[PDB]
Amino acid sequence: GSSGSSGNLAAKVELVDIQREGALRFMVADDAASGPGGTAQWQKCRLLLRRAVAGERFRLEFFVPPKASRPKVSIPLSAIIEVRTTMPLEMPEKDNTFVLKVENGAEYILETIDSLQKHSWVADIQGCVDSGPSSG
Repeated sequence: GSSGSSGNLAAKVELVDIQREGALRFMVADDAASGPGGTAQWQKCRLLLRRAVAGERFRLEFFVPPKASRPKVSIPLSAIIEVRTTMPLEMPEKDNTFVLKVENGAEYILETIDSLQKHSWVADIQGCVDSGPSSG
């Protein structure tokens, strides 16, 4: 007698749940024609990468502002289907920027301190999205 079919996943890992956390700017590729336009769409937010519970492996949180008690654009790590590290023609191809393609056809352009932080992040996310098991 049992229910769930999850399995026995026990790891004595001696590491921290939070993979990576930092305060960087984020933006979504869209019309954004909500006015005249000008100021750098770049918005202040805090990126917090932590493992999720109740199934979900991980979940990305975009605290906007980064001082808010709760995340504004809290997206699950499951939504991410592909992370493009390329840049458009209107972008100077910053060394500290990356795109996040979710399952809802939405790209989130983020900008970290330097090419050092950026790359890292791409690893914290990709390392989770992929790591996740095939089923359940």
